[PDB]
Formats: sequence, structure tokens, C-alpha cells
Amino acid sequence: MSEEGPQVKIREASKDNVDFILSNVDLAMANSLRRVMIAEIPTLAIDSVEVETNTTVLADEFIAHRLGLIPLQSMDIEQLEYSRDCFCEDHCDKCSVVLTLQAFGESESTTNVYSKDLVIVSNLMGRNIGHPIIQDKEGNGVLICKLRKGQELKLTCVAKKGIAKEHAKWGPAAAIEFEYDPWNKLKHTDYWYEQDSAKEWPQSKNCEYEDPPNEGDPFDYKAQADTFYMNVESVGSIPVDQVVVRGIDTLQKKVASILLALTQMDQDKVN
Amino acid sequence: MIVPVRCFSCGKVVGDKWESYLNLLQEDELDEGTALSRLGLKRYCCRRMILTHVDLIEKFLRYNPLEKRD
Amino acid sequence: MSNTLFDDIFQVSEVDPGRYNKVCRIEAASTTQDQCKLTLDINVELFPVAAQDSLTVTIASSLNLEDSSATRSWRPPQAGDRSLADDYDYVMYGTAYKFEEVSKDLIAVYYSFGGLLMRLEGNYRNLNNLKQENAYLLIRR
Amino acid sequence: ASRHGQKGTIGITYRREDMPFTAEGIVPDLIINPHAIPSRMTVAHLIECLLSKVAALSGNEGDASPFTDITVEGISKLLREHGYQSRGFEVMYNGHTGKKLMAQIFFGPTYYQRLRHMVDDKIHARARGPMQVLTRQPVEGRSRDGG
Amino acid sequence: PQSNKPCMGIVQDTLCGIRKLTLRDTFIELDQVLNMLYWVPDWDGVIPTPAIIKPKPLWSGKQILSVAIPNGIHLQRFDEGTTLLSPKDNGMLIIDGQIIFGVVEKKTVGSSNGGLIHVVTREKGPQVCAKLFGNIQKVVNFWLLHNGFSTGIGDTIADGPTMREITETIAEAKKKVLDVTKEAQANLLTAKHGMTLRESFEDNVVRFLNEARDKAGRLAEVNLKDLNNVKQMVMAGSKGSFINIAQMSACVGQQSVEGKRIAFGFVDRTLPHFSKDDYSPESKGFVENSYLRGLTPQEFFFHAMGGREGLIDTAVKTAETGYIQRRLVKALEDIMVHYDNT
Amino acid sequence: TTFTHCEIHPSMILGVAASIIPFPDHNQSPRNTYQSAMGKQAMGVFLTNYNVRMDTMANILYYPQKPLGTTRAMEYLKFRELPAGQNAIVAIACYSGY
Amino acid sequence: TLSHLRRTNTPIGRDGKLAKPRQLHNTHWGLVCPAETPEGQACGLVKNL
Amino acid sequence: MNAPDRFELFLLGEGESKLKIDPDTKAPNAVVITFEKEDHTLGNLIRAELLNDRKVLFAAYKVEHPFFARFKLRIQTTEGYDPKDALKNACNSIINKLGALKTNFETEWNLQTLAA
Repeated sequence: MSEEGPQVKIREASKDNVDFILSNVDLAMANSLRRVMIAEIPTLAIDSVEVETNTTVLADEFIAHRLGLIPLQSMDIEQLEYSRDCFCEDHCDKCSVVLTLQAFGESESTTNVYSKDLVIVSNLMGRNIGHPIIQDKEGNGVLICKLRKGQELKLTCVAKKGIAKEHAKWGPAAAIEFEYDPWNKLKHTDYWYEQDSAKEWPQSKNCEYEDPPNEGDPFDYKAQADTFYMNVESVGSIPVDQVVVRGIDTLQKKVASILLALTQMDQDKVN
Repeated sequence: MIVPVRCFSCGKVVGDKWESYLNLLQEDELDEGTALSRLGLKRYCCRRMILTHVDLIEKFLRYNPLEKRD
Repeated sequence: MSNTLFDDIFQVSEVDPGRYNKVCRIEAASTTQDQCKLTLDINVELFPVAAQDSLTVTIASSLNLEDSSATRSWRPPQAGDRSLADDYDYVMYGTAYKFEEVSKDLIAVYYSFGGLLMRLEGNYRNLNNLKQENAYLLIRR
Repeated sequence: ASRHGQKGTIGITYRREDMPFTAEGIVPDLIINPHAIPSRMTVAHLIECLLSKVAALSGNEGDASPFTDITVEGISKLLREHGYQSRGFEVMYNGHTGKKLMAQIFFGPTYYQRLRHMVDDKIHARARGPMQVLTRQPVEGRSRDGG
Repeated sequence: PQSNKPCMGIVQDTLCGIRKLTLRDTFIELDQVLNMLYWVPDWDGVIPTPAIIKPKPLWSGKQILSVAIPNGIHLQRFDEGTTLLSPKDNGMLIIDGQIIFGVVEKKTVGSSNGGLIHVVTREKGPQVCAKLFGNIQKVVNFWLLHNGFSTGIGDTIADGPTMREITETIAEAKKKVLDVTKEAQANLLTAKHGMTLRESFEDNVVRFLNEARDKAGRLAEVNLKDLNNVKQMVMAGSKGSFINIAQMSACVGQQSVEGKRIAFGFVDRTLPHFSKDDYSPESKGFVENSYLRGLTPQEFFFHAMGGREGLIDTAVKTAETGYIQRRLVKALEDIMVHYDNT
Repeated sequence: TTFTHCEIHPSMILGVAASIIPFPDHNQSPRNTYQSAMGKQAMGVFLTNYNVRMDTMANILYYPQKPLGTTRAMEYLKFRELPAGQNAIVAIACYSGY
Repeated sequence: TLSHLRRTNTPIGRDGKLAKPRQLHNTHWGLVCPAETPEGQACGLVKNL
Repeated sequence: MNAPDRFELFLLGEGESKLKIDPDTKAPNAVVITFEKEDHTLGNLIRAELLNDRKVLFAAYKVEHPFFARFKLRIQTTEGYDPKDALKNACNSIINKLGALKTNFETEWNLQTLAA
């Protein structure tokens, strides 16, 4: 086992949540890891809509914005290309996905337009991608709109590849909890009290994983932050372990890009 | 106006749970807090999304874009 | 010529916490000479001090144990470097801003370690060489 | 604007990474300055924040009518039943470096209204353009690109 | 040149921060000192020697903040009860750019006479002071971004004993007013110098009630700790005063209209819920509650009238002052210093 | 001790504009006046049939939220049917000086 | 709309410097809203029930 | 509207160098290195790693305005040692640490799946 490197202890896992401890690591590294896990992992989402028939009570960009946030399966996103790089005109077969939506309110009672009715008509080339993410029991997923008697909606959707640094729709992580030093041994926070600070502030669940300090011990002025407690939840598109692994990979690639540029510049200086 | 698909704060998705949330309120006759917690809404921002929603889509729907008076 | 400009052993009477939560002010008398008293601001969280304690106090002009760091940038300590600071247990760097003549045979000197103040009261011959502008205060418990 | 005479303008927008966060991963939808509380004595803003937080955590409408029996201490008691510091403070970490913040932060939901004044309807510039028939001076009116 | 003193200074939250930085309590580690020294665009690459070399290198906020201040600037200010070794950390001593002792606050980096800004401008020049503004703002904002600051409802709360003395003071003032009323109702009260009997009664009542409010406010202010955010803002000099603390915590006080108490709008009373010929303080516009406690309907109404007065004041005297200003500027517009010095 | 009538409720001494502020008695009075002024410039559903009407100008809000803290009088102004704002998480703090 | 259908105007010159009609008076208890009034030249002169 | 395009946060413009190195004229063996289209995520990591080298004297970074994605780094090292070499060592150490972290997480996740 790699005893010279960062250590990890998973305590809990599921389809959505991973709950773990990260030890023997700096604070800067853990912070950068969480920043990348939230902001810089690609995913597949709807990026353009064109509408044929709209006899609803809502607007057009309203429904466009509603569609732009629906989650879709993006496990194999490494085999697509940024549409600004593909040589195709407009959208490719290798640099986009295409879906169609059609609905009509034939019945007297109002009819809901969910996200289970998005149908893919492009060619996937045997890649696991584009499927809508469904997490409810009934399987309907995100409800999109509402229809009455004699109302129809027809439109076509183009979904592309990007990151969360340009829109919140491509983000695969909902919210990640990041804690450390629940006993305030390092004196990083200073408490606010009325009578007794030790009682007004509740205790974190994490206190059980460290030993309380003793009043006879002088302030330890040599310690550093080393143990962090994280919890990560996914929107649903990517598996959560893949979220963590891809965050690490993206950080590695960024540092490697820095290294390559530095080597190139050193070769230039040689000239 | 139909329920927001996502939570404005923590990025979570609450859009699909509105239909099932309405079920617990009269079929099971539960209170609002326990019904909100029954669907995994634990941060109070998601509870804010679901709890304070004015569903105006059922009023426009009894109506047409043609001939309102004053 | 040794660097150490002043050396003595003092005994503290009382500690004055005040409103602060890290810094305390203490006053002390010299057990060797009767006309020497000390008022000092210290960082207790690093060097806790109680009443009725005996402390060795030295004022030195350089930490190099053998003979231009005033205008040179301070460099982090290196493994394998020995200096005068390796003997004592609390070292502070400061500058003096007032030499006061209380009477003919007594003088006081004021030092300011980054906003932490110290007054030293003593005989002329004892504090003869304290005319320096920058100094290191070393304390051994 | 809030319901207590406290209105302002957006001065910058940040993304979720640079936002200070709590230990639970919650992020403020907006951040206001505390230099607005003392001279205005809008204690009702703070009380509304506290009561709205308690109602969101609990799940029931919270009365705030005038001349009634609700007190600050009562809602603070109802707050501590849930597990938060009674005066509404919370521990928050820096968004950039990830450290802890020395001082705690007052945190909670409120109600805001989007007023009628947008910057897109107030912005105007003119190098040259139409004049007036009689005085031959630049015309009046933003929609008529005047001076 | 209207009042020969600076018109700009450090304001609002930079002022609230530059004070929390320079307390004796604040010590800084190595990395943050490095980042802070980089932020100062006029740095010379030299790292100040720390003040606590052993057993851990630390820097004091005064030391890092001294980097922004130019070299050759000297300042002395002695406040109340400060000696050449300040125990309260009052006053200010700056020798050749270094803060010797003293917390920096509204009296130093504000728009005041003889402060840092004025001496820097009169010694170096406008460009150096212009640089100083941004140096100070950058350093203090970078530090305050990592320190943090807030304010909440917990800062307007006072402990129970202070509430007890507050209520007791209010009660004793009420008793004094009642006794003066009893004395005047028996034709025993003496009219003051050149001033009617009714005016004497009104003057006594008003003075008693005002002193009661002031004393209660001062008790509630003395109760507060040093880690109170409202007290910190007030001490720094950025927002508020002791009147605001008194009203939010101790008691609101006596509402007036046109310099007098709430007159009789109806016949021989002030509101249909009272009885004819009532002169008690609670019936003539006295608010013994606080903004934290809550106002009862009648004192709410009287407070509303008090506010309406000032609203009207602004809304009209804007226009009157405008007319006066125009007439003044038109009258004097053609006066010029010539080369004869006349 | 010779009472003749009673107040049905003190809250009714207020109009329709100021019947939406929560805890108005904990506020300085000019603040109540200012909010009574600014309550007429919020964006919201002015009528549930805005779809037809060709007004000179109209503004509509996508998702309106009924407030978490409501006065009891609102049940007569119908402010929980046609709200004019949203519940925003707010942190009162100093952060970067912006 | 609610506030507009419940408005009363006092036909005195809105530049008239008579302060007494502007101020709130003891007889307005329960018949006039004390909080809600315009700002500017119509201060106190416009009333809301 | 004057809102700049978002893709200017992660796509370099033509004629843009991802790194720019400039000697510092005040302190010997000091360089200022400008990075483009980057934010605190990288600068904090690199500075925290550069603070572990016993031959590195000074290492500090800043982001002057939160509108533009770019930041400056400043390095100063001991005599007979190149700041570019220090940067290379820091990047190598970071990469090794991240690789070890990934291997550990994969081992733990697979063990949990076996225990799932």
C-alpha cells in the first residue's frame, strides 16, 4: 500500500452519497479538490431548442430554460468532442446529441408533460450517453409542462458537452460538506457567547472521531490541519466515485499542462 | 407557474417530487414538516423551495389567450 | 566583546491580564540589585507565567554566537544552524524609543516589540550600554 | 428591497466556489453588509430572519402580526430544539483557501422584492445626433437619443 | 477650503477592519504575512523580522500595517489618561513609519484635523496620499476577507440584572413625576423665574423623563462586552452611537411634537382610551418599551407623529434652501482675486 | 371603569400598504413609511389573466413565493395568492468588500 | 391597485407652506393610515384609509 | 448589454501564452510568473507546495480583480537554484500525491463494494 501518500477512509456510500475522511493531506489540496469537484467536470445537457408548435400558457424561452436543466446520462463523455473543435457544420454526429419532444392534450383532464417523453433520434454509435436520469418511484422524472384540451407542443433539442464554469446546468455535484478540527484545538475560530461558550454552541457529529482536549494541556503551537471530513452528493448523471476520480484526474491534467508549458518555455529559452 | 426544476442554492432537483409531495398532504393527512422530510429534503433551502410555492398554473389553464376583459 | 548587553535574574510579583485574551503585563523586581524593576508585555499563550516566578532576562544585540541582518530580509531557520536563541526559551526582537532620566542615579528605558511594551528601571552603570536602537530580549524560565 | 426599507443594488456576482460555506455545504444566495443595521434600527429585519429560519427548519407558517405575544426568546428556544446556535450564528469557511473564519456569521432566509428600476433602462450615451427645429440644440429624451 | 480639513478618509468597513487589525491581541503567521506583503504594490522585497522569534515566528498586525505607511512620517497623539507607556493602548505614536503604540480608528485614518491623511498630504504630496488610500484598503480588505465579520440580534440583548436596574430607574422617574403632579395639584408648587406655573410643571416632567432615558441607556451600554459587534462598530467610529444602543436595548423615550409633549387633540384628552384631564407620562407620549421588546399601540401612534414631523421638514425645506442657495451664488458670482492682491 | 365600547383590533388602524410589513412595531416609523412607498414597485402577478391584455407595459415574475413570515391581515389582501418576491437566503457579513 | 382605489386628496396647494394640514392629527386614529403617505410635495396631503 | 462571454474563462485567445515569466528587479533570484485563465484553485495549491522546499525563501500569489481569470505568482529561492526548477519539483510532487490519492480511493471504494 502507498504509505507515502494521502490516505482515505470511506465510511459510507450509496448511489448518491459518499461519506469519508481524508488524512495526511494539506488543506490547500483538499480545498482545490472540492473546488474542482464542483466546478470543472464535464457533463451532457441540453444546449439548444427549436420549437414548431406552442399552444400552451407558458412562454418559449421559459420552456427552453426549463429544458436546459434536465439531467441526462453522461458516463462516457470522454468520447464526445467540444462542438468548437469538431469540423462539422453546426452540430456533428460526433459532437452533439439530438432529441425530440411531442405532446398533445387530447383528453378533457389536464395532461402533464414530464421528461420521460424525450426521445433520442440521433445515432449513439454504441456509447452509453443521452439517457434521461430518472430517480422517482413512478419513473416520470422532471415534470416539464402542463396541457389542456386542444393544446399541443412540438420541439427539437440539441444537447452538447461543457463544464459548470460557464453555466450551472452542467454541474454534477449538488452540495459537498467539508469539516475539520471539531474541537478547535488549533484555535481557528473564536466563539461568541452570552454566559458560557462551551454550552451555547452545539457539538458536531464528528467529535466522536477525536479525543477531547484536557484543561491541563498548554496550547499546542506546532500542529497543522491534517484530517478532513467530507461528504459528496451527486445530481445523478455521473456516479459519485466517478465524480471524485474525475476531479482528481482533472487536477492532475491541469498540473501536467503547467508542466508541459514550462518544459516548452525552457526549450524556447535554450534557443 | 410550474414548480422549479432545481434548487436555487444547493443545485439539487425538487421538480419531480411535487406530485408525490401533494399526495402525502391529503391521502395520508400528514403535517408539512414530516411530509417535507419524507422526501429527503434535509437542507432548509430545499424545504424553502417546496414549502413556499404558489402554483399559478391551475388558474391560467381555465382560460384562453384570446379575450380577457377589464 | 560578547554580544549580551545586559543580563539579570528577576522575580515577578503579579500578572495583569486586562481585557486581552492572549497578552499579559507583568512587573518584577531584581533579586540581585534592589534598584532594578521591570514591566513587560508578553504572549502568555506561548510562554505561560504565574506569580512569584524567577526568570532569567538577557538583552543582546545579535543572535550570532560568533562575530547586516537589520537591512537584510529575515530568512527562515535552517536545520544545522546554531545560535544564541538555542539556549533560552523565549526570544523577541524590538526597538527602543525613549530613555528617561527619573533621577541622578536611576534611568528607565522603553522598548517596543511590535506593539508590546517594556519599561526597564535601573542604575546608570547597569543600563549603561542599553543605548542601542534594536535589541533581542531573551527569557529563560 | 426588503420589507423594512432596506434596498440596494447588485455590485458584483460570485460563483458557488468563491462563496463562503457552512459545514453543511449551504451557500448564501446573497450577502449584505452589517453597517446598515445600527443607524436604521431595523430590529424587525433580524427578527423576521430568525423566525423565517425557524419556520423553514420546522415547516409551518410563522405569525408576525403586530401587537401580539410572540417574543424573541420564545423563538430562540424553538430554534435550539433543532440544533443551531440560539442567536442565529453559524460557522462558515472561506471559499478561496478553505480555512475557518475567525468570526461567526448571521445567516438565514428573508423576503426580497425585485423593484422596477433596471440599469438597462437608465443607460445612455451620445456623441452627435438630431437637433431642434427652433433653438437647434440637442433634443430631450433618452428614447430620442438626446443630450 | 470650506472648513480647512480633509473631506475624504477611510470609511465604513475598511475603517471597521483597520481597528480589529491593530489590537494587541492580533498575531499573524508566515504564509498570510507573505501574501499580505505581496499585495502591497510598493513593497521592496524585504521581510520584516518577526516580533516573537521563538518558540514560533509571529507578526503583529501593527507590523504588517506599517508597511503601507511611507517612511519619514511622525505622529503623536495623547488621549485621556495615557502615559508614555500606554496601559489602555490609547493615543498614537508613529516614528519613521512604524506604529510604536496605539490603535488606529476614526481619529487617525478618518477625515479629521491633524490625522494621518492630513500630515501625509502636507508633508509628501497628494499623489503619495492617493497611493496610501489604496495600500491601506488592499491590506485591510485582504485581512478582513479571512477574519470575517457579521452582526445579529444577539448584539441587542442585555443580561437580566441590567434589565432589572433599567426597570427600577424607569419606576423611580415615574414616581418623581407623580410626586410633582401631586404637589402641583394642591396649589403648593411655586412658579419658576419669569415663567408660568403650567410651564414649570411641564419643564419638570420633561427633564425627569429625559434624564431617566439617558441613565437607562448608559447602564445598558456599560453592560456590553468587548466581543459585541454593535459595540465594535460604535467604538471603531463607523456606524451608530450610544443613542441607537439605548433605543434598541434600554427604552425609546418621550415622543414630542413641535418642541412640546403630545398636546390635547380632542377636548381635555389625547386619545379616546384615556380620561379627561390626564397628565400622566404614559398618556402624553412616553415610550417605556424598546425596539427589542415592542411598542404598544398608543406610543406607536405618538412615535408616528414624531417621525412625520421630520419627514415634512426635509420634504419642504429642500426647496426653500435651494432658493436661498441660488440667490447667494448669483449675488457673489463676479468676485476675483487680482494681481494687485486686491 | 365606565367603559362604553371596545376596539375590535388595533391592527386595523393601518392601511393596505403597511399590512404586509412583519413586526412593524419593532421598526422606526419612517422605515415603515419608506416600505409603504416601495411596496408598489415590486414585480409580480398583477392579474391572473395577464395573457390576453395588451397593456402598454407589463412585468411578470417567473416563480413567486409566498413569504415564510406573514401577518394575519394578508388573508384579506390576498398576498399569498399573488406574491411579489422570493425567499432568499441572506448572510449578513463582510466578504471581499463588494 | 388596492392602494389606488382607496386614496383621498386634500385640495390645498401642494406648494402651500401650511404645515398643520400636513401633520398627523389626534383625530386620525383608526380612520387614516399613519404610516403610508407619499414623499415630496404631497407629504401628508394625500391620505389612505 | 455588456456581459462578456463565459467561455473566456477556459479558452485561451489566439496569441495568448499560458505562462509568462518575468525577472523581478528588486530581489535576487526572484521571478514573477503570470498564469492566464486560472483562479485560486491552482495558485493556492502551487504556493502551498512551494512552501515545503527548504531552499525556497518567498512564494506568494494574488488575483488583482475578480472580473478577469488570471493571477500572478512570485518565487524567490536560494543562490545556485533556479525558480523554474522549484516550480517543476512542486508540480512533480503534486502529481505524485494526486496519483497516490487516486489509487487509495479506488482501493477503498472497491473494498466497500465488496462489503456493499
